[PDB]
Amino acid sequence: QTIVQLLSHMRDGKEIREYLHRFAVIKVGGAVIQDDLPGLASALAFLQTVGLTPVVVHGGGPQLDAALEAADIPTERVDGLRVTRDEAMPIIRDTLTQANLALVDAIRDAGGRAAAVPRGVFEAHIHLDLVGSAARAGQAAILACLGETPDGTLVNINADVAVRALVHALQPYKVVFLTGTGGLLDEDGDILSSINLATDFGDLMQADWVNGGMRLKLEEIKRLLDDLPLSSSVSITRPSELARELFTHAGSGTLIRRGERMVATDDKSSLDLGRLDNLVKAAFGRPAVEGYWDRLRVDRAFVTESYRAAAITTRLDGWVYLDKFAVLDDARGEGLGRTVWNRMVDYAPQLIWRSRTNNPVNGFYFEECDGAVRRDEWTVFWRGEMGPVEVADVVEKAFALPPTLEAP
Amino acid sequence: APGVRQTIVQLLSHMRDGKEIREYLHRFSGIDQERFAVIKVGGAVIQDDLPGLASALAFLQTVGLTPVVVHGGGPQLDAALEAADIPTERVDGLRVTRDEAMPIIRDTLTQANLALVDAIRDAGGRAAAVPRGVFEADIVDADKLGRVGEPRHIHLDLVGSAARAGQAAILACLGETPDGTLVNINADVAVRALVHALQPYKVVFLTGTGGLLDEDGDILSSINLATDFGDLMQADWVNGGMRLKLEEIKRLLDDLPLSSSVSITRPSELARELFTHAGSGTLIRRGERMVATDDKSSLDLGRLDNLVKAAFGRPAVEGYWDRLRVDRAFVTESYRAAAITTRLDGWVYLDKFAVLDDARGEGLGRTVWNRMVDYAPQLIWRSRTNNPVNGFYFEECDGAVRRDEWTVFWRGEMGPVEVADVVEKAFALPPTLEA
Amino acid sequence: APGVRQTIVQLLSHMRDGKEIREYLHRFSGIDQERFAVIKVGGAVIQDDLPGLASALAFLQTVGLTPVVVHGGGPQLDAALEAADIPTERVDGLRVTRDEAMPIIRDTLTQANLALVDAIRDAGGRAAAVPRGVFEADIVDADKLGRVGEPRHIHLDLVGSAARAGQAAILACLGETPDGTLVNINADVAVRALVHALQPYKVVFLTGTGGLLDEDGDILSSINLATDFGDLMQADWVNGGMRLKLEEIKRLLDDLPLSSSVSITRPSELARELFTHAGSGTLIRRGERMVATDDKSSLDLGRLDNLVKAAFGRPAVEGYWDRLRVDRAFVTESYRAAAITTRLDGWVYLDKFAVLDDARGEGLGRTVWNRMVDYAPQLIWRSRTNNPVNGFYFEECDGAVRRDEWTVFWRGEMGPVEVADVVEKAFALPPTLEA
Amino acid sequence: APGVRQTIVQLLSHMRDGKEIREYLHRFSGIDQERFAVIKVGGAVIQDDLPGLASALAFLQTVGLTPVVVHGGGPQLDAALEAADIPTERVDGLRVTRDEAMPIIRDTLTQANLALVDAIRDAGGRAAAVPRGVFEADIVDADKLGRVGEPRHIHLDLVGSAARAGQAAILACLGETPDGTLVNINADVAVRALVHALQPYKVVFLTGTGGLLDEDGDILSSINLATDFGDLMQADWVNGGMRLKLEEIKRLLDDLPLSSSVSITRPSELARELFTHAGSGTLIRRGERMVATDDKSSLDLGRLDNLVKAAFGRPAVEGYWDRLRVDRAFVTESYRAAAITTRLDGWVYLDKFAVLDDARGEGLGRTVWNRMVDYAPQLIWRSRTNNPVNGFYFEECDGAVRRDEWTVFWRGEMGPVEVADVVEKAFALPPTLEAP
Ligand SMILES: CC(C)(COP(=O)(O)OP(=O)(O)OC[C@H]1O[C@@H](n2cnc3c(N)ncnc32)[C@H](O)[C@@H]1OP(=O)(O)O)[C@@H](O)C(=O)NCCC(=O)NCCS
Repeated sequence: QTIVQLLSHMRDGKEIREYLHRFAVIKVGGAVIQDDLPGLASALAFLQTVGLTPVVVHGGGPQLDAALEAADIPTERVDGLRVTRDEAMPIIRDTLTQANLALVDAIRDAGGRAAAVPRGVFEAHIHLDLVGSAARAGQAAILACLGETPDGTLVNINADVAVRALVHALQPYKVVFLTGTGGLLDEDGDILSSINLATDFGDLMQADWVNGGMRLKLEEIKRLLDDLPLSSSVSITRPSELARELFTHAGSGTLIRRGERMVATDDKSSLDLGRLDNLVKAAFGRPAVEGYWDRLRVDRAFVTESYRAAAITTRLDGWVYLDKFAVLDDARGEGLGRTVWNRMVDYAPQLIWRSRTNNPVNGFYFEECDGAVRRDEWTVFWRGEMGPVEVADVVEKAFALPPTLEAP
Repeated sequence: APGVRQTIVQLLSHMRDGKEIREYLHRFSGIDQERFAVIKVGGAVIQDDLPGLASALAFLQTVGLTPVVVHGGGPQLDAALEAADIPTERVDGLRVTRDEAMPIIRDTLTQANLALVDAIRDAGGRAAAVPRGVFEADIVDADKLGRVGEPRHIHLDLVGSAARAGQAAILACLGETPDGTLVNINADVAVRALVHALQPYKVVFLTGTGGLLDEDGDILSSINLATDFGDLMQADWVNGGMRLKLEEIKRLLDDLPLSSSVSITRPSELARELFTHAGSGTLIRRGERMVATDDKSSLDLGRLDNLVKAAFGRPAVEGYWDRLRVDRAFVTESYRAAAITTRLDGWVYLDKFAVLDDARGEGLGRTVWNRMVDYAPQLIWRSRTNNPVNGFYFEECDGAVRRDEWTVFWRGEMGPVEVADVVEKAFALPPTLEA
Repeated sequence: APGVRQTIVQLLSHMRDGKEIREYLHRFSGIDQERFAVIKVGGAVIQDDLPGLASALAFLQTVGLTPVVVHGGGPQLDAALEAADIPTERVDGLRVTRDEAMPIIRDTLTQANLALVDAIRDAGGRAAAVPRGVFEADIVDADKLGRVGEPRHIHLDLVGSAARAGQAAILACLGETPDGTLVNINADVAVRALVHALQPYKVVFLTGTGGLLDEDGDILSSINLATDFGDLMQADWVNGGMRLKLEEIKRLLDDLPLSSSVSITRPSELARELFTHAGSGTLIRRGERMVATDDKSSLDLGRLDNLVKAAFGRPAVEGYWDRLRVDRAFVTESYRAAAITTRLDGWVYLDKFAVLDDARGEGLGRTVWNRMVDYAPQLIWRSRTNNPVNGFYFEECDGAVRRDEWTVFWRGEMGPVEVADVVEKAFALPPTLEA
Repeated sequence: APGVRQTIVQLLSHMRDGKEIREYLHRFSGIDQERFAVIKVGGAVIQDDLPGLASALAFLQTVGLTPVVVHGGGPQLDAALEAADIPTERVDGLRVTRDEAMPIIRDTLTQANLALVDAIRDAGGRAAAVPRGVFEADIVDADKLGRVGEPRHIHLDLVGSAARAGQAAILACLGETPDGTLVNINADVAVRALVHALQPYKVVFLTGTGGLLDEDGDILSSINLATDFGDLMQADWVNGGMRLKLEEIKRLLDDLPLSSSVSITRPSELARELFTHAGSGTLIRRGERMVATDDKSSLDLGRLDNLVKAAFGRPAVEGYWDRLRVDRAFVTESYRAAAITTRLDGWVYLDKFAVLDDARGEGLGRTVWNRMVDYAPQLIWRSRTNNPVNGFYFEECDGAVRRDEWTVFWRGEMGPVEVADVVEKAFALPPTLEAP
């Protein structure tokens, strides 16, 4: 399993290489245990080989409400969320217990290791003993949504509350809701890929199209993400997408983060220049030249709370010019580089910049530019529309700008 | 998976007991999944010898077997329960358990469960925590014994699940009523019920003491219930507690096929008890009746002749059986062990003691030998110096004269000058076997 | 093994540069018996970059592959020698070993050999020391050269005793005359023989200089002998020192099937170089010839159209090949790579560039692309904004403009003013492929 | 290593011989794995029982023990030389191998080398081929003997490389001069050189007849050289071939630490030889000198009292050593084995036989006991009934009478009337050690 020095060659797995060299709570919408046991199983098995310890929470599918509403015991939603009855425990018990063991077997029959924990975790307060027991043997802990009081009586508990408590106690890296409808929908009703809570939670709540169902579905996901490190994330895909949505570039599911406060200012004195200076020296090979910060004339500075990512804009013959874009390695891990770049370009639809031709960020610049002139040491990029005449001239000035860092 | 199996194979086949062990393993393969062995172990063992316990169990499972383990936690919940200021009431049963005690009982038995699972994995084994989900019980006692339960059904689902994954199933004695209510099961009935649902080949009680003791304070090697059980209950020497364990083991064995057995040892001895004929600890079987007679005509001589031929290698000399006189014959019902006496100048003389390896290991050789010496308090016999059985005879003898080829033993406390002449006679006897 | 394969294939089971690695891992399970790879390593690369060398070498193991490694003396044989006596040199190179200079060679090659074998093991791999017993040599006029030998036979017994063991044969250039007399053999003479006997699919040279530089001074990523050799020998900026290595390399590759290749890079990049189409370092192959013509009557339009359809997921629209007015067409003689150029308002215009991945992997796309841009120092062209070749195109462009669907590129000394219009005509040209 | 070392031990713990094997492992758990054993295999064995040889070696290797194996393809080479011809010359004391015979001594040895390496791998073991590089040698008598060498230096680099990786180093007796001249090494001078260099714990000689023989034709189970060597060397029955082996084995052992030992055995019995204190082989130690004396004042009684306290669990009753009247005393230099004889109504009566467990396993209990019974052909003694040394006592007696607390044994030609008498007396004797 020494699969870590083998991938220090490729593309995006270097960020899985700096967490594989440094786990995942899954809520399963029960409407999918009956559905695709084998595929949901293939997912959790794969999840382990890439060093995530699945801790799965499952309820009943419609298969349980229908077994109930056919025994003449309609549970209904109890005008709360769920789980109301007395005559129902035997059925709930056995419908959950069979489903639980079904999964433990499937995961194994898809290569992964597992552990049936039908009972003894949730109270009515978490006992993680059986969980850690499984984690300690590299086992997926499949947990049924069956709970008990202190004295031992069986009570049915709410998956949402069990998930919360479990996420609080474990501090998982990743939280995953597997649903049949894999992703939140935007305004058009398309698949809303990325939510940055603390840089778009305020808009989202006020937003008209955000019905009360998502309105508090998100207020909850926030409570989860708030109770975790910033490195954590809540994915929302579905079984047959899990792989692509956990670290890689595709994931046709939603990816909520907590994100951090963003500084956008035009006042150089409001910025910690030494923190920025360390950010640049750490992000690039070498440090800023002597007097660089002293001489700097800020147009806009975009700097995330933790000073691990920043874009400093200046003015070049009136054209917005990007003077500095610096992201620490383990903050590109949490999307900060992107949050900063995005906010910056929202500000500057027309933008000029340059990069040393052998800089590794160039692919990204090329991806992002609307035009580019290449030369032996330097490439100038732009976005926004403009005339051959204009750009020619501003591109000439950009190439003539004196270096802002020393060394190779 | 590849390194383990393979290297245990071309392993032990170079070890001392390796042959004997492969042979027990290969046979024990009446797998039916979790039909190998139910092992009871008290909490006092999980508390006083956890490394040892775990190792012994880990060994079984790395050698092919899949023990289902059931554990108590007496010392554990005596401590944890006094610490939480809750008194115990041993009313007409073994202890009432009121609502206030449950949380403690649940957590203490769950802790101990996990400890034992974890320890097994640390020993290199594979083990599943199953503190709940197997015993469904009725709560028949509510006012009288609180929350104690009688196992009404055994759900083996989790046991079967673990076994398939090749894990030892570690079960605690917590049950669930039919409505989901948590319940305390006493370890005796819990074991009875599991043993009845699994019908295992082997039941094993792991104790710190490691065996039942005879009248002399020695470990009683084996018990043949078909012959020894009456005697053992109507015996003044057998303490009240051992009487109970005896009647309980009887109860268990009665509800199993004839091929099953109970063993009683300590963890450190578990392997030698399971995989040697020798054993170590007490072995208990339902067993077979045994015939004592003075009449040769009521004996199956071709059946015996086969026993004698297989026990020693070479056969009986021609005319041996139609000429044999016969003072007394003691023959186990299956003809796999027999003692035949004749008379030597007036003395009782053991002319044949023949036991097949498997019967030796079941303890029928012992059984035949004991009923024989009860008959013949004074006894003469001989044996080749090569006979590996000589160690046993020496333990059993009251005297011995060794020679290059033969060794005369005698039993019964007469003196050297009194047997001197019958010893000379026994030496001069003709071989009763060819080769 | 069961904890190695399917996890490395399951990572590649659906990703990026993993459609092509899983492709290389499959080809590479072809004749594992050690016709896989001879890997020559400079004497120096085992002082400077020993841990990186090891880990590179070990990765190949964890992935199935069993390279035969040959190592030199270099900085070792120099220092350790002169610390006693004055060395000399008579033959073209082949140092010289008087006779009493041998004992040092043996122990020093052995040291380095074991040092390498240990370092690989420490890094997680499997290596066998084969400091001797593979090269059988002849003495070359003793009185002038001493104890330096020419390979007469190659014994592969100890090399297959690793191939069978899954370890990586680490070979020292030590030999023995037909009468056991230890002898010194020369590095790449020894490689020549090893390659001749094993006929590797791959022959890799490791150096601190991660490859071969070109006119500008970049790592020249590939050499197609059929079309590049003369060009490179008759070359100016190819210093005589580079010419030794091409002669040698051509030599080795002529003694190999057309599917083989040489690879000269740095240990850190060896994997990129072996398991990706783009590699990382200098790849050399015997290759294959190509046509450069401006007559459209001389091309197989049927063949080009099947390659375009195989290169992109779609075929040219009806009547394209009909009305195509070639300026220049550059076609590799297998037709697995091609560049076709038309004339756009007086500009040279790259109209089609098509390479099957196979040909991409083996440097034929580069060959075709280079002659083309040498013919057209000033080119215009476009590509779909989401085409992976855009990476290559950017590395090769002097300027670009990107809209949502198309991207226009150019080479040459033009600024945005001189090309503004033709770029605009290029964005407006019609598709030449189906949906 | 620590990862596999744990599991292998857990298994072995619950084996009958788990203890001793566990103990070899811990001994060699670190960075001297090649100092476990040098194993010499006779030419025959590779010819006849290759498959068993291989399985033996592969057993040791599977438990974590890396032998350093040396072979000299004897018989199969003899024939190979009868093949190409020119085979005879045995001038001095060794064979003489001329320039003509070399190219094929090589190929034969180098060949068996691979077969053995490959058998071990097949049998589930791990093994490195080391046919050349280790033995450096000065060429002996250029003329009279030819291309033969006396080892001058031992290069252990390759061996350590093998050990370090957990492979058994398989070494052929091919030498080479400092001027790189391949040469033929004598197999026994080869082992001596290697043993000197590695300072192994075990030196094993695998043979097909596996085990040395005594006068009566029985396997000679152990030799304690400090006390046995001289006798063995002057005994009529000890022949010339065997005398030669003892001479050589004594040299090996005089140059190793005290804890080292030589085993001579059959491949099929290797495990039982190293890991039990049984086995069909002969065990040989440098051993321990031993007094036999009638002189109580020449003995360290304090030490004997401590021997007695460890052997049995209690010290002698007050006044025992003061009162003692020694008939004859056999005490081993280290006081870990002792037999003390007294006089019982004139009969020789063994009053003490005390042997610590380690001494027993070294064969010192046998050294003392055998010397003692040589001196007292007629002997009476007693022993508590629950004494585990009783099985051995029975194996040694000519008769025995058993009672509840005690059992009286005797050896010697003795009439019923006699025995009865002295036996009655021995049962009556008072206990010599304070009670349990
Ligand atoms: C900017 C220039 C390169 C031309 O392009 P353009 O017409 O301005 O179009 P743009 O590139 O500005 O707009 C598209 C771009 O922004 C983005 N974009 C537009 N809508 C988007 C959306 N809904 N979601 C995500 N990205 C979007 C794209 O990602 C794209 O660039 P990309 O291909 O690198 O991904 C220009 O420098 C040029 O030379 N034009 C000259 C003007 C003229 O009229 N010339 C005629 C002769 S004088």
